[PDB]
Amino acid sequence: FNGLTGTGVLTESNKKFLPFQQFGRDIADTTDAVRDPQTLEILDITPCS
Amino acid sequence: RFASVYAWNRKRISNCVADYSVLYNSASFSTFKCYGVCPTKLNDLCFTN
Amino acid sequence: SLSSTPSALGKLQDVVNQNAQALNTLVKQLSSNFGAISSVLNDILSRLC
Repeated sequence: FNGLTGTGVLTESNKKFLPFQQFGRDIADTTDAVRDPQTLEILDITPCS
Repeated sequence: RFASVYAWNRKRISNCVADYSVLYNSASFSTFKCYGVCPTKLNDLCFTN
Repeated sequence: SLSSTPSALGKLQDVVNQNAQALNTLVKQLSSNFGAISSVLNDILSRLC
């Protein structure tokens, strides 16, 4: 993406972001979900099994 | 059109891509030093401001 | 008596709560910098040489 480099499984998110947030964070301070720079879908990042 | 230092100017760079490709390696500069990101990685990053 | 008083089984609930707190404290130390420029390894690697 724009950074937030990592490995995981991207699925559609049921989240909404405020227009200026781009991505979120978990309690562990890891990215929870990101907005796709193109088309702006929010994708949840789950761990790989 | 460089400014007097007492009244240094500033321009915003936005909505554009690249030219962080170690331009300093042209050796037209007497010095080049980064205080954040190591110079060779600037061209791999995204910025907001 | 057991149905009526919620504190009746506090001795077992306390064990559960202590263990939950330990795990919910351990995952939060991941957000700490510990003097590092960032709590996230991926940010260190994408920006520094």
